[PDB]
Amino acid sequence: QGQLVQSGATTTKPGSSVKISCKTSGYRFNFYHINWIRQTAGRGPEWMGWISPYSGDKNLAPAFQDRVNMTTDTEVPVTSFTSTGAAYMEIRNLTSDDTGTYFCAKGLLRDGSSTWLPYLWGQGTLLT
Amino acid sequence: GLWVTVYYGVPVWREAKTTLFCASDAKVHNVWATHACVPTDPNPQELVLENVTENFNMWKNDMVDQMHEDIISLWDQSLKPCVKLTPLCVTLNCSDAEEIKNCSFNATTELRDKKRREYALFYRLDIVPLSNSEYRLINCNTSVITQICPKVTFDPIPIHYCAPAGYAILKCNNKTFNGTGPCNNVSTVQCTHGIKPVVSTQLLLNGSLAEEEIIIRSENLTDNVKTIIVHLNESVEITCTRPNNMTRKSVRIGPGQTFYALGDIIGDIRQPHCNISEIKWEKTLQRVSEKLREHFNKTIIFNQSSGGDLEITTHSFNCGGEFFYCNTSDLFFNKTNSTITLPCRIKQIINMWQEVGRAMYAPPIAGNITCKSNITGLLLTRDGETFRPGGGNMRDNWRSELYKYKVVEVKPLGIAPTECRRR
Amino acid sequence: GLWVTVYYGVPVWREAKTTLFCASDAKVHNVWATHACVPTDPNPQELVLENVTENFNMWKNDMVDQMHEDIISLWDQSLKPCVKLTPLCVTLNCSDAEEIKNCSFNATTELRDKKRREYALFYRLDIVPLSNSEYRLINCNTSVITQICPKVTFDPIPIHYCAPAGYAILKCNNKTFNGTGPCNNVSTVQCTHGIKPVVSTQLLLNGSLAEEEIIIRSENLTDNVKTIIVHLNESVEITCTRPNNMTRKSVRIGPGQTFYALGDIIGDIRQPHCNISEIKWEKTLQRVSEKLREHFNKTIIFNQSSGGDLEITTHSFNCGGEFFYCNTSDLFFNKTNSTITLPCRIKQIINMWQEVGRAMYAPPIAGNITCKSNITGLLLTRDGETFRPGGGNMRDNWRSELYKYKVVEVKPLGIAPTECRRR
Amino acid sequence: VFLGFLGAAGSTMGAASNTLTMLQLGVWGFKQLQARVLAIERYLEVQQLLGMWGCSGKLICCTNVPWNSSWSNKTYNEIWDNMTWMQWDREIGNYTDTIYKLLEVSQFQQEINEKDLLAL
Amino acid sequence: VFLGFLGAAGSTMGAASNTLTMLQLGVWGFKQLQARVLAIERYLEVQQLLGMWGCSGKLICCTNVPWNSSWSNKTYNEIWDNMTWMQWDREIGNYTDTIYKLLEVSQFQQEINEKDLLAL
Amino acid sequence: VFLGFLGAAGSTMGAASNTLTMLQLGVWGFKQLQARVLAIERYLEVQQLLGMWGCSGKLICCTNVPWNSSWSNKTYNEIWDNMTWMQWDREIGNYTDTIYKLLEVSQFQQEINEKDLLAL
Ligand SMILES: *[C@@H]1O[C@H](CO)[C@@H](O[C@@H]2O[C@H](CO)[C@@H](O[C@@H]3O[C@H](CO[C@H]4O[C@H](CO)[C@@H](O)[C@H](O[C@H]5O[C@H](CO)[C@@H](O)[C@H](O)[C@@H]5O)[C@@H]4O)[C@@H](O)[C@H](O[C@H]4O[C@H](CO)[C@@H](O)[C@H](O)[C@@H]4O)[C@@H]3O)[C@H](O)[C@H]2NC(C)=O)[C@H](O)[C@H]1NC(C)=O
Ligand SMILES: *[C@@H]1O[C@H](CO)[C@@H](O[C@@H]2O[C@H](CO)[C@@H](O[C@@H]3O[C@H](CO)[C@@H](O)[C@H](O)[C@@H]3O)[C@H](O)[C@H]2NC(C)=O)[C@H](O)[C@H]1NC(C)=O
Ligand SMILES: *[C@@H]1O[C@H](CO)[C@@H](O[C@@H]2O[C@H](CO)[C@@H](O[C@@H]3O[C@H](CO)[C@@H](O)[C@H](O)[C@@H]3O)[C@H](O)[C@H]2NC(C)=O)[C@H](O)[C@H]1NC(C)=O
Ligand SMILES: *[C@@H]1O[C@H](CO)[C@@H](O[C@@H]2O[C@H](CO)[C@@H](O[C@@H]3O[C@H](CO)[C@@H](O)[C@H](O)[C@@H]3O)[C@H](O)[C@H]2NC(C)=O)[C@H](O)[C@H]1NC(C)=O
Ligand SMILES: *[C@@H]1O[C@H](CO)[C@@H](O[C@@H]2O[C@H](CO)[C@@H](O[C@@H]3O[C@H](CO)[C@@H](O)[C@H](O)[C@@H]3O)[C@H](O)[C@H]2NC(C)=O)[C@H](O)[C@H]1NC(C)=O
Ligand SMILES: *[C@@H]1O[C@H](CO)[C@@H](O[C@@H]2O[C@H](CO)[C@@H](O)[C@H](O)[C@H]2NC(C)=O)[C@H](O)[C@H]1NC(C)=O
Ligand SMILES: *[C@@H]1O[C@H](CO)[C@@H](O[C@@H]2O[C@H](CO)[C@@H](O)[C@H](O)[C@H]2NC(C)=O)[C@H](O)[C@H]1NC(C)=O
Ligand SMILES: *[C@@H]1O[C@H](CO)[C@@H](O[C@@H]2O[C@H](CO)[C@@H](O)[C@H](O)[C@H]2NC(C)=O)[C@H](O)[C@H]1NC(C)=O
Ligand SMILES: *[C@@H]1O[C@H](CO)[C@@H](O[C@@H]2O[C@H](CO)[C@@H](O)[C@H](O)[C@H]2NC(C)=O)[C@H](O)[C@H]1NC(C)=O
Ligand SMILES: *[C@@H]1O[C@H](CO)[C@@H](O)[C@H](O)[C@H]1NC(C)=O
Ligand SMILES: *[C@@H]1O[C@H](CO)[C@@H](O)[C@H](O)[C@H]1NC(C)=O
Ligand SMILES: *[C@@H]1O[C@H](CO)[C@@H](O)[C@H](O)[C@H]1NC(C)=O
Ligand SMILES: *[C@@H]1O[C@H](CO)[C@@H](O)[C@H](O)[C@H]1NC(C)=O
Ligand SMILES: *[C@@H]1O[C@H](CO)[C@@H](O)[C@H](O)[C@H]1NC(C)=O
Ligand SMILES: *[C@@H]1O[C@H](CO)[C@@H](O)[C@H](O)[C@H]1NC(C)=O
Ligand SMILES: *[C@@H]1O[C@H](CO)[C@@H](O)[C@H](O)[C@H]1NC(C)=O
Ligand SMILES: *[C@@H]1O[C@H](CO)[C@@H](O)[C@H](O)[C@H]1NC(C)=O
Ligand SMILES: *[C@@H]1O[C@H](CO)[C@@H](O)[C@H](O)[C@H]1NC(C)=O
Ligand SMILES: *[C@@H]1O[C@H](CO)[C@@H](O)[C@H](O)[C@H]1NC(C)=O
Ligand SMILES: *[C@@H]1O[C@H](CO)[C@@H](O)[C@H](O)[C@H]1NC(C)=O
Ligand SMILES: *[C@@H]1O[C@H](CO)[C@@H](O)[C@H](O)[C@H]1NC(C)=O
Ligand SMILES: *[C@@H]1O[C@H](CO)[C@@H](O)[C@H](O)[C@H]1NC(C)=O
Ligand SMILES: *[C@@H]1O[C@H](CO)[C@@H](O)[C@H](O)[C@H]1NC(C)=O
Ligand SMILES: *[C@@H]1O[C@H](CO)[C@@H](O)[C@H](O)[C@H]1NC(C)=O
Ligand SMILES: *[C@@H]1O[C@H](CO)[C@@H](O)[C@H](O)[C@H]1NC(C)=O
Repeated sequence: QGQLVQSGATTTKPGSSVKISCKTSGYRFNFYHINWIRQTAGRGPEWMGWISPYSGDKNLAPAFQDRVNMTTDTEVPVTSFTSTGAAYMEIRNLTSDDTGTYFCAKGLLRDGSSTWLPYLWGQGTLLT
Repeated sequence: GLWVTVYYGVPVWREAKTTLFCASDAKVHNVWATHACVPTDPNPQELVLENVTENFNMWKNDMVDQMHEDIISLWDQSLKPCVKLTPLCVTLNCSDAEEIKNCSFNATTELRDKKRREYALFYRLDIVPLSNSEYRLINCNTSVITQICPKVTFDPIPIHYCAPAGYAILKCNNKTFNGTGPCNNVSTVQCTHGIKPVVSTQLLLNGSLAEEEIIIRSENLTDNVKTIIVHLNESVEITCTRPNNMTRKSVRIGPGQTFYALGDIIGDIRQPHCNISEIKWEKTLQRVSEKLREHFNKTIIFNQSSGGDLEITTHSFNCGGEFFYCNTSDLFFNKTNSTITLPCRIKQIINMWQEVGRAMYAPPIAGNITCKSNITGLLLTRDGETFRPGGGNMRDNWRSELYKYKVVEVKPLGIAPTECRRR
Repeated sequence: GLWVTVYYGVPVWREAKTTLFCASDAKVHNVWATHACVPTDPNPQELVLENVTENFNMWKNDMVDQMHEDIISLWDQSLKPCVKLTPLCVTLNCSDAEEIKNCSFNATTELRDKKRREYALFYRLDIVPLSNSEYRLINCNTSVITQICPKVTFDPIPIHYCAPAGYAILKCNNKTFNGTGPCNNVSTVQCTHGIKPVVSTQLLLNGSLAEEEIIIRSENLTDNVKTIIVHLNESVEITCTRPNNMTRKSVRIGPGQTFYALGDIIGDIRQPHCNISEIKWEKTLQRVSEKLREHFNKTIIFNQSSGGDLEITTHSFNCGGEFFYCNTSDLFFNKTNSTITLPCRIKQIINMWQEVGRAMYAPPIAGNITCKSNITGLLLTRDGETFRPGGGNMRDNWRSELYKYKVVEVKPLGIAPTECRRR
Repeated sequence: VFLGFLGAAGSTMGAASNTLTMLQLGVWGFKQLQARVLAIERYLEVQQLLGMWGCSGKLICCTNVPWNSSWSNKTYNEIWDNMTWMQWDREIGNYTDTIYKLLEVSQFQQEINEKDLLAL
Repeated sequence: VFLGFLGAAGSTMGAASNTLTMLQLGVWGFKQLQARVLAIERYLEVQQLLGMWGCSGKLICCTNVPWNSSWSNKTYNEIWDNMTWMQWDREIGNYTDTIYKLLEVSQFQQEINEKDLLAL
Repeated sequence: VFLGFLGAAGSTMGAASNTLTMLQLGVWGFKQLQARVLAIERYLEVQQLLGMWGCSGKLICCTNVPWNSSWSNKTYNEIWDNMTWMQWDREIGNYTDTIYKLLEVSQFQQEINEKDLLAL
């Protein structure tokens, strides 16, 4: 199971910097990478980056290398295998080209060769 | 093609109830854990369970219910060979030395037919006025009295509760743990830490300390009958003493039966009591007040014990070898430098582990008694927002220290499919 | 290329302390080893350890300290259900029948309120004169008295001390073994030989014999406080008897409590004593003299016991069911045919295993008592060269028989390199 | 001694299992003994079962029983790289005794197959 | 029963190992029972270790650990033809637990090698 | 648990073996414990012997000892198709310990044969 509810679909103008939330449930937030992926209307779906809610290790695309701040606060234990974590992500020199729906998705597994693969997706957040 | 593969030794555990055994440090003569226990490994090995959370419940733990019975089963075996005071249940012709009394009684001697007239001092609490200043021991109308063998001591020393092989102990280390529910960062240990069996009431003496904050613990805080257990990070230092320089006096009551009585008060007649710093106790009590407002969004209050038996109303404990009973009214009266002093009394006929009818006589410790102890917690009770202290049961004392630990079976058989096939 | 090779079952052993269990031959009713023990294999299997030497130390053995406690733990369980003589600690109006006394006392009857006037005979030793010929039992001023259940017997029968599985017993067989240090020709046994618990003082009765010479044994012979233990190859036959034809008399002292007293002396009044042959004891004592000159190159001497309690000064032991106390002055007076006779007395209130305050009443054996026993050793004590006999402790008796044996763990895991490699 | 190998209880199944990186008769005298008997009763609970499957002295013994997909229809990659031994046990806990019986007959028949093989 | 095989304790290591030639609750009731529990606690002390090295049911099991010459730099001929098991144990007693741990990992990895081998 | 496999006690030997188809210290506290120790003393009575014959974890282990016809001069067909394990045991009960000793030396020598084999 698990559900990643995102933030609100609020809009800003260029030069600003908005933060997008992603509140997880029903799964161990530390066990899987959180992954943000942007669907720009005038481009192909672009992968932005995963961070490790356990290791605290991040990995972005070179197109967002010095432009995105992705963070996570600690998880709240609910039971033996259920936690509630929050995922945050910003963009630096933001313009209007970055217009589109932003998604957050947790990783596939926690081992092997397909560890971080965005398996379970969120609700998306409309920007503009 | 996937086939069953058997794994021996898999990181999986159950939840069962086993019999724990005691380990002890390098020291002999105490009722708790004499040479009975194995030596503690000088390096208690603790390995951390990474990526693990567990559901603790200090209020449905079995190490507590097993420790509560273990402690009670300890005194029963140590009081088994000692001397009975059943011949002492005679008539007493008493007079004041009404705090303590100088009492005379006719006593049996080394011979069965000759009688002797002895005198002995007796605290007023250990005696009842029967239907011309003639008195009677307090617990002869309903119980059998057994005197402590005057060599064993009740000095609380650390007890190490260990689980058998093939079992494990899971320890929580979240320094905010409510005592119930999911705790992460859990680690396993072969044995618990050193735990001193400190038997007190209202105030928890010589206990562990919270590393951060002050952790309130209970099952259901919504009713009232559930005992609140305060934990503390700042320990207020209490100092108690019975200043009456006392004398031990061996009396002849029967063949090989030399019961030890309260002989004489050398020096001044004074009063036993305890001291706490005014600014410090008022500081750390205006601290527990800050934490009760979190759950009850009202104004908290401290009155005093509602009444009843002497042991529940008082701050009963042990000190030097004699059992104190302190009136704690000057501690709990919530009023948001100097020092405070609690009037304490002393009993010799006490009845711990409230059995059917087994009393206990503590032989008088000769000389000047003084003990300084740390108050590291409380145990409050809420009215149907006022908080008067009181002891729900003696197992409350063991809970406040065993909240971290939780005993588990271990299951080595691991069954799961793989791409292998025998032969 | 050498690689580790594991061997299970290697001839190597450690030195540990385990709990030994008792085996017994084909016979019931004695305090030592009733039906409690397993039957002894009629062929005690002993295999010889060729090419082996071992370091024994009879004075730091644990089978002795374990046997000494085992024997004491035996009587305590057999005296647990028996009858107390605490009501008998009354006033006694005595008269001579001052060796033994005819004493009268007021006694409780089958009913709790009616009193009876009984008479009973009492040895002078079991009684003390209290502050007009009124007396008192000797151990009512400091101890609780327990009468032996008059059915159990103290007849010494062979005890087989066996080691648990996974342990072993190493036996020395050098017929000159000092008791300490390297012994060769060692052999292992599953169980020790039959050992009779013969509790005596000064003179060792019904013990084992040295095959050659007479082996002196002790820790440090250079001081004096270390008890010398003589072993012998020639056993002097002693003959003891209490000739007073006695009568048993059941007295009514309480519900189901029929204590058995000394009734009446039928026949002559005579004296208990022991006989040893003059030429034989003088021969084998002029023999122990020859061996003490080896280590102390001086002139040896035998005086008598220095004094103190009655049990240390005397040759105390058991005979027929009553406990003798013989004055051994006519045995130890070193003067480099006829017969010698030792004046013995008899107690009924004895206190073996010198506990805190537990006395023991031996019910009188009716009739003529006569026992003949072998004296196979001694236990001397040297002055700061004179040798006066005396018992250092009752474990000295067990040492003189367990000097051969020594308990060991066995270690089956053998790790050593070989030219093999798995797979 | 070291029977507490729970060190990898929160790790994935394949990361943990496939590639590691004198008494006195009183209340501490009879307590310490029952704790000593209660431990080896249970070590022989499992080592007997390990002997009834042809797995004596083996931590990882392969068997001769195909995986009934009704037990768990999940992939090797979503077991040994996603689940932990603690929660996998709970998911497959209901059929745990059916597999035991079936393991037992696979080894018993394997004992007589080699019996017919060594008869030649 | 016959656990006393010490018969060749004074013989050379290679001459010995390589080529052989109803109670009542009283003080004998609780003594005889603890002696019965104390024996099988220790038989399972070693038979468990023998199972953790792939040596169950073997008196002479060869391993997969080379001999570290720092343990003992002595020849086969000055061990199995000169020393006795009693004194060899004492000489190599210090490294006895390092070899145990190392034996344990050699067998654990050997358990997964055959696991990768039987997967084909 | 299921140590009562006597279900085929009246069947022929070959039809049965070859092709199957918290106490309180009182008198129930010390009784129930001795019954628990008395059970595993005897399970280790046999599992130790099974280890001394190279039969750990085996229900049917073939050995290296020829059948001495003085033990029983009877045919395979008049044993495994005519007799039952209960009565066969009684007929061959006298030589039962000679075979044990002899089984023990066959396995011990087999342990050193493979030792000489793995040395190459
Ligand atoms: C507890 O639970 C957590 C959460 O599940 C576990 O953390 C996860 O562990 C798994 C392995 O079991 C991880 O999968 C691996 O992921 C790495 C990706 O990290 C690599 O790349 C980083 C970016 O380039 C790089 O910075 C890393 O290098 C260092 O940095 C980090 C910290 O900054 C440190 O953690 C690293 O160890 C390095 O020190 C790192 O190189 C990926 O490379 C792995 O792939 C290889 O390995 C697998 C087998 O594991 C193999 O199949 C592949 O083919 C390849 O060879 C592997 O996918 C996962 O990323 C972790 N984090 C999650 C899931 O969020 C933790 O292990 C658990 N511990 C215990 C004790 O239970
Ligand atoms: C408690 O009460 C008992 C009596 O029940 C007191 O015992 C009595 O004590 C006094 C003083 O010690 C004794 O009198 C003294 O006698 C001696 C010797 O003659 C003399 O030195 C004094 O001048 C005085 O006369 C008295 O005899 C004694 N009674 C007995 C029976 O011994 C006891 O003192 C009281 N103690 C306390 C602490 O209350
Ligand atoms: C809480 O812990 C403190 C500290 O251990 C306890 O104080 C201790 O009290 C005991 C008993 O009175 C003291 O023993 C005494 O020691 C003195 C000097 O060593 C000696 O003269 C006495 O005969 C007696 O043996 C002990 O010293 C003292 N510890 C310290 C450090 O002062 C206190 O009693 C405990 N509180 C409770 C309720 O158990
Ligand atoms: C020990 O002392 C007791 C007394 O404390 C002696 O008991 C008394 O013994 C004499 C002789 O047996 C009794 O007198 C006899 O009475 C009978 C019947 O009338 C008669 O046959 C004799 O001629 C003589 O008069 C006497 O009654 C008896 N007292 C009691 C209360 O029974 C006992 O004999 C003494 N025994 C020894 C061995 O010292
Ligand atoms: C040292 O060993 C000798 C020989 O065993 C002990 O002599 C034995 O003493 C007992 C107790 O007095 C005798 O028992 C008695 O037997 C006779 C006839 O069988 C019977 O009439 C009595 O009622 C009693 O049961 C036993 O016969 C006797 N043994 C022999 C061979 O004469 C001696 O007591 C031992 N010494 C010590 C200090 O234990
Ligand atoms: C997890 O629990 C462990 C306790 O079991 C904590 O580990 C200790 O942390 C302190 C702080 O540096 C060290 O000095 C100790 O050496 C650690 N103990 C061990 C056994 O490693 C740890 O801090 C806890 N982690 C959290 C986040 O609470
Ligand atoms: C009373 O309280 C003081 C203060 O907390 C205790 O002092 C600490 O004692 C522990 C004992 O393990 C030491 O490790 C610490 O170093 C001490 N720290 C400080 C700041 O004092 C004292 O031990 C307590 N005494 C009792 C009997 O509980
Ligand atoms: C070595 O010790 C053994 C005792 O364990 C002695 O063996 C006995 O010797 C006598 C004398 O002939 C034989 O009758 C016995 O049958 C032997 N016993 C066994 C078990 O063989 C042996 O004499 C000792 N050797 C020395 C040199 O003292
Ligand atoms: C008293 O001493 C004699 C002489 O030593 C003992 O007689 C021996 O007894 C043993 C007992 O095992 C026999 O095996 C011997 O054959 C006897 N030999 C001789 C020469 O008598 C007698 O048994 C001893 N009695 C006691 C009770 O110790
Ligand atoms: C009690 O004691 C007082 C004073 O010692 C004495 O006057 C009185 O007679 C006594 N009464 C009794 C009943 O013992
Ligand atoms: C003890 O009894 C005697 C009577 O024998 C009496 O005189 C005395 O007052 C009594 N004392 C007490 C304290 O009862
Ligand atoms: C026993 O004595 C107590 C003393 O406080 C008294 O209150 C109670 O009524 C008495 N009860 C009985 C049953 O004797
Ligand atoms: C401990 O539990 C509390 C419960 O609210 C939580 O807030 C805190 O973060 C936990 N500490 C950890 C996980 O280190
Ligand atoms: C105790 O803390 C747990 C943490 O999970 C919480 O769920 C529970 O409601 C708390 N109960 C009380 C009485 O504080
Ligand atoms: C102890 O905990 C209380 C909780 O409110 C906090 O206010 C105080 O600062 C803490 N003191 C220390 C010394 O940690
Ligand atoms: C509780 O608090 C105040 C202080 O005296 C008062 O109303 C009341 O008497 C106290 N005691 C009670 C309610 O038992
Ligand atoms: C306790 O002390 C207060 C005053 O400090 C007093 O009013 C009260 O009566 C006392 N109670 C007891 C039981 O001693
Ligand atoms: C003691 O006994 C003698 C003789 O039997 C008798 O004369 C005397 O009165 C008795 N005395 C006592 C105090 O019993
Ligand atoms: C027993 O008591 C009575 C008084 O009832 C007395 O006459 C007799 O002398 C007493 N006898 C002894 C031996 O004390
Ligand atoms: C007890 O009685 C003995 C008898 O020998 C006497 O010597 C001793 O002084 C007495 N001691 C005590 C404490 O009663
Ligand atoms: C026994 O030990 C003594 C010790 O001096 C020795 O002289 C004697 O030869 C030994 N007996 C043997 C080795 O048979
Ligand atoms: C006892 O004999 C041993 C034999 O090795 C010897 O070393 C030791 O000095 C002797 N000690 C005494 C006290 O005779
Ligand atoms: C007994 O040993 C002594 C030791 O000096 C010796 O003189 C005597 O001849 C020995 N006697 C026998 C019969 O062995
Ligand atoms: C020791 O020996 C002689 C013999 O009478 C003498 O000098 C002395 O009195 C005896 N007794 C001693 C020294 O106690
Ligand atoms: C022992 O007997 C001697 C004479 O044989 C005598 O002088 C001595 O006093 C007696 N000692 C004892 C305690 O009987």
